[PDB]
Amino acid sequence: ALFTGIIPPVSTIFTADGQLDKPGTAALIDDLIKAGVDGLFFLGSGGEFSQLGAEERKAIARFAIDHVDRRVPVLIGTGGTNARETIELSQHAQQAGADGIVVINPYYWKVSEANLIRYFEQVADSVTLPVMLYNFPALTGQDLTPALVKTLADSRSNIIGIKDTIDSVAHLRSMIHTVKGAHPHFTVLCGYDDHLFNTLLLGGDGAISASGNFAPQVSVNLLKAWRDGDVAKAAGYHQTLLQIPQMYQLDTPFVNVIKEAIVLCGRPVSTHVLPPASPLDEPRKAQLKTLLQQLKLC
Amino acid sequence: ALFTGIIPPVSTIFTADGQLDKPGTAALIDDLIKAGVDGLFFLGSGGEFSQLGAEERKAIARFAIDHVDRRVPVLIGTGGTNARETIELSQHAQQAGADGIVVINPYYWKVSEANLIRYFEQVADSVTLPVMLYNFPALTGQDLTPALVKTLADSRSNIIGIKDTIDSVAHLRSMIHTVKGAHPHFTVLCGYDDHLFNTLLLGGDGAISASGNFAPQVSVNLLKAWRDGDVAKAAGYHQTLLQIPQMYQLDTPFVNVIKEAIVLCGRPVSTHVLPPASPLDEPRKAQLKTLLQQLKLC
Amino acid sequence: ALFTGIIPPVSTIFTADGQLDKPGTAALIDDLIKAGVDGLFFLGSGGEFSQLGAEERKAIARFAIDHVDRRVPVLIGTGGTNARETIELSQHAQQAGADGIVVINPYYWKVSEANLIRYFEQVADSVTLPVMLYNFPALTGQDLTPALVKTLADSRSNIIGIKDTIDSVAHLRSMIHTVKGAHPHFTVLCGYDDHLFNTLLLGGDGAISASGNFAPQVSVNLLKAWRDGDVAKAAGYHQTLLQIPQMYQLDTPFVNVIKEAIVLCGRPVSTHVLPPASPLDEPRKAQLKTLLQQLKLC
Amino acid sequence: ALFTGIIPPVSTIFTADGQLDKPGTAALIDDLIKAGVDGLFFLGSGGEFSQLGAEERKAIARFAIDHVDRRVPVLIGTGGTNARETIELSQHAQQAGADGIVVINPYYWKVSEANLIRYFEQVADSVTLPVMLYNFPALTGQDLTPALVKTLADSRSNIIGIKDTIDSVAHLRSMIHTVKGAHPHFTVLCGYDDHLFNTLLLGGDGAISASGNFAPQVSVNLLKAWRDGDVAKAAGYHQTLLQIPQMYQLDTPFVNVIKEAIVLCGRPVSTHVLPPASPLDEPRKAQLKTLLQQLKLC
Repeated sequence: ALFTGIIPPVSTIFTADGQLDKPGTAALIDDLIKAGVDGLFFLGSGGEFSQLGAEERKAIARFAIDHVDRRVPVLIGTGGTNARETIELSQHAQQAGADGIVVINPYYWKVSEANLIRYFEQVADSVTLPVMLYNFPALTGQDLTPALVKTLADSRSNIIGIKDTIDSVAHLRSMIHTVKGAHPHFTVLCGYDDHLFNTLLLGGDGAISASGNFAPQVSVNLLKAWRDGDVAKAAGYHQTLLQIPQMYQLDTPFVNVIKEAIVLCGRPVSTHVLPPASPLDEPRKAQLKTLLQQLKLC
Repeated sequence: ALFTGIIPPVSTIFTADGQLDKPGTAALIDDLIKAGVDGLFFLGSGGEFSQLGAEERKAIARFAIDHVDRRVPVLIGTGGTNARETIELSQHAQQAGADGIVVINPYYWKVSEANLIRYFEQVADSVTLPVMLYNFPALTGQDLTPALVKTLADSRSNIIGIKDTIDSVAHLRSMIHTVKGAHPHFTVLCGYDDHLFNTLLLGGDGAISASGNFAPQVSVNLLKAWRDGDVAKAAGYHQTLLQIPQMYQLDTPFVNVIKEAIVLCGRPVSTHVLPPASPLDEPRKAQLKTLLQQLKLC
Repeated sequence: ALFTGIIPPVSTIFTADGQLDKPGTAALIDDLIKAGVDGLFFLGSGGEFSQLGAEERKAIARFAIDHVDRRVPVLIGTGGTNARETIELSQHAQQAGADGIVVINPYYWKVSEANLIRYFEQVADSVTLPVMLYNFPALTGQDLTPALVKTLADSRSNIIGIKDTIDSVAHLRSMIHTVKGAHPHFTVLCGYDDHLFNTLLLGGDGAISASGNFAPQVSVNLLKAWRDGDVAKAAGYHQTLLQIPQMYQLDTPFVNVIKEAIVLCGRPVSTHVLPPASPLDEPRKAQLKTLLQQLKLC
Repeated sequence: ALFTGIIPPVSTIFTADGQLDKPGTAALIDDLIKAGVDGLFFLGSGGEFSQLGAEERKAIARFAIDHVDRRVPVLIGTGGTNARETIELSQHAQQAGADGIVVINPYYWKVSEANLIRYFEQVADSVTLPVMLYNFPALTGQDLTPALVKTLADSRSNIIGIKDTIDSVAHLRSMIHTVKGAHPHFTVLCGYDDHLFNTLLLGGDGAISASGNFAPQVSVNLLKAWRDGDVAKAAGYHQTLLQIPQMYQLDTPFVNVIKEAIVLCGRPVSTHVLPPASPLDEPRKAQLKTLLQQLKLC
């Protein structure tokens, strides 16, 4: 089973003119590795993959992979709407030394099933890396159903997991039963902080979630506690993760909220975000603060 | 805080010709009281309130109240689309000795907000009983938003709780913060089994959920365990409740599934259901069995 | 082909104390028959069927049928959530002398396909009257798909039409091709005023729509014009019907709006409506007026 | 009033190796200009804008503008998910000699209203060209509401119109009343073929729709007929446009369908499409054929 445990969708730190902030992004990466995370996921939703051009994503992936220097497994998110671009980026990910790619379904056209299976097969056939599907229906307008994920895992041996980004116990549970029942080492990670504990208890594999950026100790210690069999301690950490997603309500996109939380939790990085995200206002920054304080995270 | 803890939406046992089965529905009630539940909810969704005429619901409520004989608090579900009928049934609930009513938003027309607030105020003003709101958007097509529930609790002192029926941690959490933050003794119960533990850990009040019919020990012991501070034991029970809602996938309406589960778990009652529900087929009955067995419930 | 042409969903006139207003409802009926409509539909959505108890609907149907006295075909809307009640009401419609029933899909539980087909078959088998399906997905949360309507017409020879209530050319066109291609004399009526002309031009059969209450001349003359081959004149009337549905935005439910429009267009009836509908306020009454005036309808 | 009448979203012809087909795309353009259209819209949805990288869209826009050589007004679709890319592409559109841009709302993140207004203002401020909004909620997951389109037209003098892509008379009518009532020369075009006639009769301005590629005579003649006051002739053409959108059901994306229809209607171009669209199969190609034949278009 590949890419299990706590794997944060790392934020891409930018300068004020919108270029990659190498020192900042590097410090972030080093904090998270130091925190004990089980991998790193660059150019996810929170990574602002969809506000970036192709060449920029290449640059960011290459840098990110380099700085990690194989200390933990790296995942590059290579998806989008342009299928050829997905292949290009996916192969580049491979050449640049990534351990795997994370591919979302195309999100402008909601593609026929035949075409969706065709698309995921083509991108899977373009690399020899393990490939993680990415479901996020709230944003895509098209759900990767458990049945269809099972069709994809049945078709290609390199389709070996999924980040399931949905506030739904039923989708997580059904994903686990349908897909892991057919493919026991196929990996199921939830996309939201408040579903980690549940995902574990359902027979799933972990979380890729935003709180990994500014508070990875909480998810890392939950996982460690669960693995040591100490469920009580694990549910205690869970109690914090249940509360954390209130902050994501402060803006849309909440990519700015995450960065501001990194700062407030002790890592001073530029919080610049790419449009059409925008700087979080001081009132809401302050409201974010009281929240992090309330939960004993700063 | 009224109507906290484990309060099952009790199944209405029917004869083959569709009349109330007094011996069966009585035995069911007695099992649940014996199991240690904290109240009983008749004529909920699972109670088949919406396949029943007015006079039948009256008869069922009266019988149900009488059999309970004040051993636990009783809630009568009195809602529907016909507002006058809701008042009638709500007052009758009162005369018949109910401890409270449970009122869903009208579910054919999606009511303007002005009318929805007006409707709930008029029903609340028709009784001196405590009143529970009932959110179930999947079926109603209109969500009782935390903000709006807070407007209702602000308006009427007898609107003192909610059964929130949705597979969503965000709605439960937002419901607790918005409404309980403004009204600390306002009751928040979840409508699904897999959300009980989470509901508790979020500062909510319990569950009204189907598994209370055929497996109330699980929810009752979870609650007891959590109240005694033993979180580990409580999460263990939670592990079973995470799995239970698979069975509700076997039919729609799954009212039949619940009854069949009552039987399989040791209480031999007629499983007749009112159309347009229908008898569960033997294959799926058998699939329900293996599931209950897998989970150590029969 | 049964129930073609202009068939209004007639408003049920109530007194200020909420009783059937026999003089008013009778005058309304007589105006419409005099306007040249092709039938009458009582206890539709606009008829307030879902705010009424069973016995009241019987009383209203019986009265309505009796007053019409076979001058035009009468349709009784007998649907709801309670299947047994649907049969009861449907048979009563028959005994009372109705020419057909109009049956919507159950709208609380969104019923499995197997159960939905089973339900419509059972109701169709309970009478010898022609049966009109009623699709209104915005309110039901479950669409009667063309394919499924074709399965129902294929199963029962007395399922002979549909009122399709949806703002969509695609659903209307798809309904016509799938169902009428298989069953040429199967009737397709649209539920909205602005789709009548289109429904005709697509090879459909007419309209059941609210404007038939207060402005049936417009739809009746459109139909007449189209039947005489004078498309220009028919599109002229269409121009008015395109504008009319603005008024339905004034309240929800807009059953009040329709009644107020009946008055303003020259028929002085009580505009009382059953909760949770409410009296339209004077401002909006006035806005309704300017609208009817600007369109040359009062 | 800018960009009124029939303005096709032109297909981008690609070679078999996926490069811009200059001869084919040029012949297409010349057929449409010859057909009497009122403008041309490159890199729309049908233009495959979202399967293309930035540099390719520039190349296509430049070529398209140059070939048109000011014979009709040209619109370049410059939108997407990357805001900076939208500005870049928008300015380039300007330098390259475009008469206007067409900008859709960002369609991955569904952006807060504040950020959406901010985004459209920023892209509008990056050019001096007239700017056409593009609503397509089925694909975007976020509707450009009439109210909001009115807030945008109120804010920026160069936001002067909209292509409204939705199967809904209400949205079109509400768009016209809200926005044109405030801004009489603000242009409202519908995105679907079957809504053109209605859009005209509602006081709107025309259509940008796929049938303009392979059958522009129909829309052009409808417009001409309506403008000459001959409504009958105009509704006749409308009858064909009502039927045409059946073909778009043959695939998703239906970009392939449109190209195949161009061929079948007499213009032999490469029908290659960019993934994740794929070649239409022969059966469906043949079904497309019978359809075009049925309607007297080949």
